[PDB]
Amino acid sequence: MNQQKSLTLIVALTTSYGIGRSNSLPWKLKKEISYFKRVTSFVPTFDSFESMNVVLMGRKTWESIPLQFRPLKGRINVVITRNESLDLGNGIHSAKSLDHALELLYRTYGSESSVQINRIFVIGGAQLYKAAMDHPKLDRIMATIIYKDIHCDVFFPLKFRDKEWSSVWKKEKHSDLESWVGTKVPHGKINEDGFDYEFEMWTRDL
Ligand SMILES: NC(=O)c1ccc[n+]([C@@H]2O[C@H](COP(=O)([O-])OP(=O)(O)OC[C@H]3O[C@@H](n4cnc5c(N)ncnc54)[C@H](OP(=O)(O)O)[C@@H]3O)[C@@H](O)[C@H]2O)c1
Ligand SMILES: Nc1nc(=O)c2nc(CNc3ccc(C(=O)N[C@@H](CCC(=O)O)C(=O)O)cc3)cnc2[nH]1
Repeated sequence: MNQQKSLTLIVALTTSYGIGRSNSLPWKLKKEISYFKRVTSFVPTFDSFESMNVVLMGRKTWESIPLQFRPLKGRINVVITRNESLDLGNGIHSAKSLDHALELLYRTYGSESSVQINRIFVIGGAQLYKAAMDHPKLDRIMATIIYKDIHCDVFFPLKFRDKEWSSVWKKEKHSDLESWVGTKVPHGKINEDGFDYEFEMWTRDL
């Protein structure tokens, strides 16, 4: 009703959990951002017909997206904003919280809609990530680990890859990362512009 479906978080972070610098992400990875795009927009061939995915983001991340690239295409965009100062858009929603956002979609994309909702992704930032991390429906984290201690001023709020969260969060086999993303993806380290990174999938039991 409020939330029927599971939520998925997607992030690119350093080994120190740094995610941004100056209202921007501190690196330029074309193949990396390409991955974000195919994950956040992939719906099965048959479900391909009606279905669109949803990306939920906090106000600042909204602003941090290149003007040329937003709203993020082929996805339903929703910005979480308490203030709701300006909630502009030609078909893009606003919502007071994560729960409010879930209910607006269920309401907007019910049976009286052509286009049905497939998967829901939280794309950040840190404040929205903190809220998702405490949501009873978030069970999966699509993370990109960047093996470089790049200077950041914003951090991922929970050390899910640390020993203290190891009985809760588990890293999945690559084979099931590829099955969930539905495309094959590069295994192990990837080098692009001097940075080494890797794709991972973590899951927790609800
Ligand atoms: N590396 C990555 O994968 C990645 C992914 C996303 C973001 N980032 C980076 O992280 C930074 C953006 O992060 P951020 O923490 O500063 O901001 P954020 O979460 O993007 O936006 C903060 C705004 O979002 C709203 N908000 C967030 N959670 C909310 C909740 N539970 N209830 C109500 N409103 C909520 C509030 O909006 P109002 O002020 O409108 O009320 C708050 O001011 C940028 O540097 C961005 O590049 C990196
Ligand atoms: N894995 C991952 N990498 C990221 O860079 C990332 N970034 C955010 C937040 N910031 C951003 C910034 C820009 C665009 C963006 O323009 N994406 C375009 C592709 C743009 C391009 O081809 O250069 C899109 O269409 O998704 C998305 C999210 C959230 N989760 C992430 N997750």
